[PDB]
Amino acid sequence: REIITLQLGQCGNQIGFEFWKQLCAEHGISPEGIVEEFATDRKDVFFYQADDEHYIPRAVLLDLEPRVIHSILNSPYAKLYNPENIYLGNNWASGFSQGEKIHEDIFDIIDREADGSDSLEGFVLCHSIAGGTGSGLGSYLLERLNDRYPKKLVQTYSVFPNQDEDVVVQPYNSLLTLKRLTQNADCVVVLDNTALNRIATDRLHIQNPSFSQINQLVSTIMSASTTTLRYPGYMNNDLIGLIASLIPTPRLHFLMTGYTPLTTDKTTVLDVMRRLLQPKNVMVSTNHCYIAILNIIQGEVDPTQVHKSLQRIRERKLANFIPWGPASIQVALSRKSPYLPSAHRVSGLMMANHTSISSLFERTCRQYDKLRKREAFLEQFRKEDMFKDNFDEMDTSREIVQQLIDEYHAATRPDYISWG
Amino acid sequence: REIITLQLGQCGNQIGFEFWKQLCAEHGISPEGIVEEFATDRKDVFFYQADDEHYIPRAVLLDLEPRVIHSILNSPYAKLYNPENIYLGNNWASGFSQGEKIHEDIFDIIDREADGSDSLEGFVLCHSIAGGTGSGLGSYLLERLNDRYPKKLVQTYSVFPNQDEDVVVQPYNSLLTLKRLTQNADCVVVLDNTALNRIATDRLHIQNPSFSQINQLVSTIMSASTTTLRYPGYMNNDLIGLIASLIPTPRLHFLMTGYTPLTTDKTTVLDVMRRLLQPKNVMVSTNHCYIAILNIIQGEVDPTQVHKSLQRIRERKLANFIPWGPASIQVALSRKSPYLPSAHRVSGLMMANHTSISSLFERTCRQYDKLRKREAFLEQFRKEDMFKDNFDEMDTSREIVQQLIDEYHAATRPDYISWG
Amino acid sequence: FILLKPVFHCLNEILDLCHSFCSLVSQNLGPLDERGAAQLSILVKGFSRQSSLLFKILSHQINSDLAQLLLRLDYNKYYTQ
Repeated sequence: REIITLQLGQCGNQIGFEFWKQLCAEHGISPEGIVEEFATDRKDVFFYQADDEHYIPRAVLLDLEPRVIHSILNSPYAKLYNPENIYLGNNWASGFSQGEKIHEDIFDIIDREADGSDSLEGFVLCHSIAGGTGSGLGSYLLERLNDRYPKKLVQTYSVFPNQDEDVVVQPYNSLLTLKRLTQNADCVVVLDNTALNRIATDRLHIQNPSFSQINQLVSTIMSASTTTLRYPGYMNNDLIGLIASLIPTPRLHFLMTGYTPLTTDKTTVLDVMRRLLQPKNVMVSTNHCYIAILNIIQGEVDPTQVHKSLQRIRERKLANFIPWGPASIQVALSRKSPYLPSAHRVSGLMMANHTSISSLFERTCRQYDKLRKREAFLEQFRKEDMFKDNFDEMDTSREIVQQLIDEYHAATRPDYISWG
Repeated sequence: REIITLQLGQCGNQIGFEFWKQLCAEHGISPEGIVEEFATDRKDVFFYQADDEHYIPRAVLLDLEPRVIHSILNSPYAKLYNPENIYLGNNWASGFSQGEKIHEDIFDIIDREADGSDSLEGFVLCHSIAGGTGSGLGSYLLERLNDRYPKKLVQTYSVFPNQDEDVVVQPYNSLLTLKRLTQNADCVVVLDNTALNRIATDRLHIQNPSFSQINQLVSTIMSASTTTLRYPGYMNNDLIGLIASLIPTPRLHFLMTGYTPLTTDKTTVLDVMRRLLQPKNVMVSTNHCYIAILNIIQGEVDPTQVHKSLQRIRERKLANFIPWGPASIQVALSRKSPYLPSAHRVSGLMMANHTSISSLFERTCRQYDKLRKREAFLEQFRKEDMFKDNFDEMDTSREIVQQLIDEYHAATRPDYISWG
Repeated sequence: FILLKPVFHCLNEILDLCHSFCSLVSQNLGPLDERGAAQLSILVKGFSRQSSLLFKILSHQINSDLAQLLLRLDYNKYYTQ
């Protein structure tokens, strides 16, 4: 069933903008949405079909206090994305309150697309954690969608912000978003600003314009993560089928990423698997262990060697994991597209459940705890206090995220059969 | 299994460059690495196979304070050697310390090639003793490889520097390198700058540009020493199978070189053997004896005469040796290649274990001992002092090398059955 | 492997007991101990039994069949038990 992408907030809209541009170039689509003359892909999930070959994506662009959405409009791709579905603070509470007044009209925008599609599997949010306007509004909308569509599933390509720690209320904002995401989000794919910046310093000399260039890295991850859906295959021909192996237990639904040729600008499958398993290719910054690993390779891949490759990776034992879960790594294949450069003919990605990300969550909980004892930034703005006089949703989030940390470490323990 | 050559330091990179260029000309390879149109050989071991007949050697080129590696890059053969594996003082301690900080990335470069190969037998180092940047870094890397690859073996084409004795810290540097080499190297093939310079004066009038021309002599030795592996044969179809004959006891693993037509620019096998055993053809500068000798002949060699030649050499009794090991000499054969000049149709080489090299080691130990008493060149640069305050690894190296000297002379003795 | 009777006639019941379990979980979102717990514990033990049995059988020696083992051997999960 077709997927709708709910890109919201300035940062989220930037990355959804480029993701759709990336899939425009990758698929047979021109900047006006027309089928390309030069042009074997299952485009129906991600791109609505118009009568005159206008392949308009099912993007819902939500703007609040718009600045960069005007720049999105004055672009060559404005005709590409025309569902005509754009409807007009740096605090989580301010964003939540601003969303609450316009909830019905944005949800009627949701309804129109849901009705227009033949059918609907999933809501994919280009969400920004502690994103000022993005956060709060995204948490509210996340709480709304699951209620009205209980059967349906929500994925979140959360760009978790770690910039070496400007916004002073970041731990507070991120803490509340994580409570909403932990109980009201079916899946989350975690990304890290510092991790992508460190990769940027590695591959290039770019330091100062980190955001603009890191957007490309995020776009590559996001497209590669869906390529197996976007192109037919033998297995994982649907989102839920892919997602099931990745998330073995509901609480632990946060997924790390990695890409073998970080400098994608022949290599055998044995090489690309091992390259992927070292930490430099990973894009995320007491024993610790994976819960489950999955990998997809797109290229000129020999078939008989893929099984032998997994044999050899078992012999290498480069990925150390002894979790409660029994899920072993599986080597999957997807189709590299035509019309775009084929540099590094074989190129792969991994998506995995790891206990290490608990550390990144605990860092923002640590910042929050210190800030909470100080009460240096309660913000005390009349919006803030009137919305939350008790200031106890912060404590509810603290206990919920602490449960998540304990659950991660319990998954590390041998006895996650018992309650975690 | 395929061999990877770890060429490091300015001098080491120069000789590895020339060696790979020589094997390009010898094999069916162009400066662009494409198979020659004009072109039976085992190119698997030394040359990786690309899909488009790009025969890239498994060269690891390590540069430190690069000057000549830029000259290596601006060469016609730059496309020939493209694994894209080049990663950016005159003191051993400075080189060791500089190596330590970059050890992980260069080792990842090692890993990638070991992985891309179907399999790996050996690490062949174009090492430079007392080579400023080359030494220290080579000793550190030598210490790392054996630990990470305990089963695997390391050979060192050490160009031992004798220039009639500018660097004032040569004995100290060479002393530490030999300690690391004695305990952490499976094999060493020793070459001498004065010896090759003396041969240069012999065969030609070249005196001032010794280094540039001596590179060719070194390259001839290096290529001929591997020809039996590069070209299939009835015997010695593997490096280790050859190495066993040459190194009889683990400590005494330093090997003598010789070449029958030093002026290689018809001769019977009897003739080339009795020429080769003479000291002029030798390329290196109390009773003394060989431990074991081996000869490989490449040319228009009659088969029935080779055993008669070995008989004749046994009567002719040039090589005088009464070691603890029975190994005297065995006549081996390799194939002379096509497309290159066949001048001196029959042309031969010898690898041997000789006790004479103890003299050359003891000469640098003598220089070191005198320098140590004078205490004239401790260097005592803050690098040198902080890295080595005790200055006792010099003494550890002195006792280890003194053990090696005593072991050589004990090998001369009739009773190496007792501990040496 | 449809030709050989045992492997086929055991993988089929591996799938069928999973059908029954899928039905049991499908019944209710509320916790079910109404004899479901009893047959579920029986199910996990039985499925472990037959899964380990077919593991022993897997371990013409075709590359596909023998290589498929190491996916599960990654954890050594059933052998270790």
